Formats: sequence, structure tokens, C-alpha cells
Amino acid sequence: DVSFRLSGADPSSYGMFIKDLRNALPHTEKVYNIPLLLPSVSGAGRYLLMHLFNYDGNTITVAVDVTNVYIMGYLALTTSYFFNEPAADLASQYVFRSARRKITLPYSGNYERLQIAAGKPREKIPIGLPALDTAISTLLHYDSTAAAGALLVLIQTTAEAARFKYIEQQIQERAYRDEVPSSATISLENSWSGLSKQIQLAQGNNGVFRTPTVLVDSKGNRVQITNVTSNVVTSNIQLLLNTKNI
Amino acid sequence: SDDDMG
Ligand SMILES: *[C@@H]1O[C@H](CO)[C@@H](O[C@@H]2O[C@H](CO)[C@@H](O)[C@H](O)[C@H]2NC(C)=O)[C@H](O)[C@H]1NC(C)=O
Ligand SMILES: Nc1nc2[nH]cnc2c(=O)[nH]1
Repeated sequence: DVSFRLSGADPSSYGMFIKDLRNALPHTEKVYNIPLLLPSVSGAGRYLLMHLFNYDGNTITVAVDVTNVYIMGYLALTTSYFFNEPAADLASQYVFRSARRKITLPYSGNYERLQIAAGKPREKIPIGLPALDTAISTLLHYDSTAAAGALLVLIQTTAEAARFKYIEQQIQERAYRDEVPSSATISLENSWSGLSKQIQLAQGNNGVFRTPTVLVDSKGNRVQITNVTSNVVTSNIQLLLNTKNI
Repeated sequence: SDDDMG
């Protein structure tokens, strides 16, 4: 398991949590020095449990698929909650079984569905450590509309930060003040599967992407990523989604 | 690799 406590949290303790999260994800292989997530894991071992504590010390446990870093559901006291999707239903077979009741959320866990349920795109939802505190608090008691927004914050401050060093740094900057994600942040989130694929295809193509990936940079300018010498690849991306799962 | 805000 991994844990993160918002009480006393700072850029350093948040960095440690993201480190812990990354290190909890198994890999047999590194590709261009980036850990390659596994094609599959059988049984309960597929799911990492993240214990998150709000400023007041109240807690939720979040179930994360270790092959793709996908949040499946969470436990809040004696109630489990799962996305309305086959992968999450499968997860419910293995995690939080001892909950007194299981609620299926009235949406799947993808960004498009969550944004619809929340009534807001990510571009308009501030993120940061304070936002994460709010999200944990929201998830403690069932409210499907509020939960969609909370989940958008949760996903970006945990899984997306784990995937990209840039996103981790962005959350660190938002340790005491929330701010909407940068256009670069949104770009990276949207491109993880694409980037993972191209980095893997580059292995037998002399480090050249079979198809270039279009990204937005920190200055807000639209770059094109064509090979593994790119800063995205050498410094930013921290985990690779296995091409078997693309 | 880049950084701040947005
Ligand atoms: C591999 O990627 C680098 C970019 O990371 C490419 O070099 C850049 O692209 C053009 C010049 O061709 C300029 O706009 C950039 O300033 C270049 N940057 C650097 C640091 O060289 C390079 O052309 C790519 N190589 C291949 C084989 O696709
Ligand atoms: N549950 C979940 N949904 C997502 N939608 C986009 N990224 C993610 C993620 O990491 N987890």
C-alpha cells in the first residue's frame, strides 16, 4: 500500500508519495530507461491500495490497477464505490469486499464521462493539494455529481502526477493554492497512451516515433515529438503503458 | 521537462 496525509503536507511529502506510488507499480523491463508497466496481473495483486487522509485525518482507500494506473474505485468507511465499467466491476471482485454496501457510480471513469457528470471540463476545475483535501472530503459521503469533480481532482493529483514528472511539479507548485491545470498538463494527460506506444515502437525504429505526437509546452506553444531524445521522453514521462494494453 | 503554472 501507499499513503499520503494532507495534514502537514508540503511539496516534499507530496513528492515522496508520488515516488512511493510509482515504486509500487511492478515492471520486468525498462524501455529507454522508463519502467514498462506489465501486460497483465492476475487476482488481487492487480490492485494497489492508496490511503489518502484529508487535513482532518479522515480517510479513503483508492484502488488503482497497477498495469495502467487506472483508478477503479474507493472505500469510504463502510461503503465501496466503483466506476460503471467492466474493469471496475472486475476490481470489485477483489478489493473492499468487506464493505457493508457497494455503490456503482453512475458513470465510467474516463475523463469525458466524468466531465459530463461534473458539468465542467478539467480546464475549469482547479487542482492542487487543497483541491485534493476537498476531494477526499467529498468522497467520504455519497454525492454522485460532487464526486465526479472530486474524482477529476483525485485522478490528476495522483495517477497523472505518477505518470509525468511535469504534472507532479505542477501539483507541488499548487501545494497551498489551487489553480486550473496548465494547457501542457491537459496535453500530457491526453497523450500518455500515445506516448507510451511510440516510445515502445521506437525500440526497433532507431529511437524514432512511427507517428509523431503533438503536444503543448510549458510556454503554451504547440511542439511535435518525433523521437526519444525529446525532453518528454528523457525527463518527463515516468511510466509506460504496455502496448499490449493499447 | 518544462514547468510552472497555467
Ligand atoms: C529528434 O527530436 C529533436 C527534438 O527533440 C529534433 O531536433 C529539433 O527539431 C528542429 C531541428 O530539426 C528544431 O525545431 C529543434 O530546436 C531541434 N532541437 C534540438 C535540441 O536539436 C530532431 O530533429 C529529431 N531527430 C529525428 C531523427 O527525428
Ligand atoms: N479512473 C481513472 N480515470 C482516468 N481517466 C483518465 N485517466 C484516468 C485514471 O488514471 N484513472
